[PDB]
Amino acid sequence: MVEQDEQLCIETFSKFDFYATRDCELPLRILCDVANDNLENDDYVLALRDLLRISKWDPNQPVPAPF
Amino acid sequence: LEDQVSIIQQRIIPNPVSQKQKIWRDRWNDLSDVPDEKTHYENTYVMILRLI
Amino acid sequence: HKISVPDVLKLWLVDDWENITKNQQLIAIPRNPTVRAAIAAFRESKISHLNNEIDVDVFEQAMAGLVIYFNKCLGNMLLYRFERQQYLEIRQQYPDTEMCDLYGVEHLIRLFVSLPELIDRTNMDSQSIECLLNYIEEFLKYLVLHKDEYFIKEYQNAPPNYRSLVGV
Amino acid sequence: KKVSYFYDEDVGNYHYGPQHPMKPHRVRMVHNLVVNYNLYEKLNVITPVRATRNDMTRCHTDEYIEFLWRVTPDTMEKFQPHQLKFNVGDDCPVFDGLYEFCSISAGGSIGAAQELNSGNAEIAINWAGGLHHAKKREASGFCYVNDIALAALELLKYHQRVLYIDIDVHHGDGVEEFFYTTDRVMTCSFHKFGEYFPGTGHIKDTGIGTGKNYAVNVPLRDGIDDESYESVFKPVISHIMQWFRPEAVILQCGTDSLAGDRLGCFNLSMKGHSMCVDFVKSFNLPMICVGGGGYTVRNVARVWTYETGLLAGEELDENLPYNDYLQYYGPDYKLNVLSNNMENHNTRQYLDSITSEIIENLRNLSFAPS
Amino acid sequence: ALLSNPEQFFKLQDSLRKFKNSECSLSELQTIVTSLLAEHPSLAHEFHNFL
Ligand SMILES: [Zn+2]
Repeated sequence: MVEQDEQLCIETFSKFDFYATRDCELPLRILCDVANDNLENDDYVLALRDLLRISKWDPNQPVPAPF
Repeated sequence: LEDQVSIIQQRIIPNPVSQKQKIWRDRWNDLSDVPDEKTHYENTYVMILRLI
Repeated sequence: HKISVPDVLKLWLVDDWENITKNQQLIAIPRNPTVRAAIAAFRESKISHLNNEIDVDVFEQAMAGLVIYFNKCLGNMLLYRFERQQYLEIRQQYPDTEMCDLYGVEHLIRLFVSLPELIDRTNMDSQSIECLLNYIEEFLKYLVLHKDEYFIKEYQNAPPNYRSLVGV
Repeated sequence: KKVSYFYDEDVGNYHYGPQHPMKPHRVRMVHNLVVNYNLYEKLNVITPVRATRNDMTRCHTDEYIEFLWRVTPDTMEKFQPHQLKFNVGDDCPVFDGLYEFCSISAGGSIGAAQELNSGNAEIAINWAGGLHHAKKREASGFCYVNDIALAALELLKYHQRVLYIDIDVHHGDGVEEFFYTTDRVMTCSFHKFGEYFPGTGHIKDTGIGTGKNYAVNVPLRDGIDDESYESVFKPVISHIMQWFRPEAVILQCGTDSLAGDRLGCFNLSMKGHSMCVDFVKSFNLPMICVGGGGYTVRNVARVWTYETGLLAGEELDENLPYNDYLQYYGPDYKLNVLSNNMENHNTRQYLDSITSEIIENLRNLSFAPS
Repeated sequence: ALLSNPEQFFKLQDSLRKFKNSECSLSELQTIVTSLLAEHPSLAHEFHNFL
């Protein structure tokens, strides 16, 4: 069992690396070039809940200002 | 701890203002006959043998 | 010479012992149901069903003895060492009103439950003893029945200044 | 000159008692080391304006403040009952100029807050203040008036959220009790829990009402050192600044968490107690650095002088210059406070567990539907 | 910090290219970011937290 497990894992290396270690710069892409994904919109909900809005219009994607 | 030896020696260093105020009492004048080997570990080892 | 206290009242008495002594909780002294009020309610309820004038007379004089003994007894053998501060504060606040108009059933039942050991030293006639004791039994039953209205619901925490004042 | 330094040349002349730990003499020591390090030019020195009864009744009760105004070491015998009601007389002794000292400290704090509001400064230093054990209606822990709370109220007139960071070895019981039911002030306190003075400060005290998850308590065991304190302090403060983003920070730079303290039981050094100040300065928020505990005057003076220099930006020398208090400093005459051995007791599992709990609490403010 | 349009347009496009894999392994990305962000050392130093 150990041998089979190790074999599978050590083949899935070289992809674990690419998809888990460059995972910090793709969020930067979908933040800079503002493309709406689920986690971006959840972060914007987080910022709204920090600022405590009530009934006015949401300003924009890059201009809620807890900067 | 060979590098920590030098770090602590640098830490205990006289202050010129204290020297000019005539209040600095050096600490080397309290040690007894210190051995002269190549390494601080060898000196401490000779001291251990002396205690033994 | 013994009484029949319901188990609900026993549980309530032990819970109040614990709350006042160990947990540092007191009772709001100005009560909405007064001691005099409860005494009058039970008196009216029993007389409205009593049978003969001799019984009416003995019950009336029993209730009178009860109220006068409460008013004369409360501040001597009815409070814990954690309530004497509150007692003197209440006496300073209302020095003209009286205890029968101030305190509540939470202490009237201490009086009732403790009555046996007092009638132990007292040695009046067995007829009077049994009349008074049956009256106390019926009163305890009436209170544990009407629990919802006579008894307090939550206790009150003593403030830090009060605790530093008592310190005992 | 964005650092406004508050110091009243009288603060050092008030005396607590025969052998009491708290000595306002440390402020005078700090100021002399400063004026002889020449920080007096890079700083901005303001002699504070004294508080008033109307200024202290904002957080304290009128009867309590009137008692503090009327008491005297002679009439104490006649004022005996109100003393035992107001906690003044056993470990918060009644001495000469009590009201004057309280006024000096509270005026320093309120002036710091007003400077941060008016914008003339971004860092405001007041060492005479920081009494964080005072409560709404009684003194406690060598403290009488909660200048921290008065300062927070003055900041909230212009700022929407305020953080208060206590690194004194005791719990910030007074400030926590003051702001326990509000979400506009978050109180993060690192302290030694167990058989220690305030008694309060469990990891579970997290607020009630609107201020649910706005008190953060980090309990710690005996003998924490620089690395352990860093590992518990940097994550928690970063997570706080992320989830509850404040516009102003009030840092209680209490130095009874140092090594060799008459009442503390920690093992921090000058570097471990200053990495905190550096981490908090690194966010470019307006901040009030207030004093606090600290009962060994040599360590206190040198550490606070170093922290003043670090906030001003200048890196002070390593040799103490000529001051009127030179003999106080030991057989080395250096600006440093070394640590001792005092075997640690905070295991990595303990620190990681308490940190994970605090992080979950802070996250629940924005997860966890309303 | 970058009021001018083309600077941040360039950073947008370059991060986009790195995501879409139309550029090399972080070499040209690091070079172009450190170039277009070279008058602001604080941001140049903060970009390293994403590498
Ligand atoms: Zn302290």
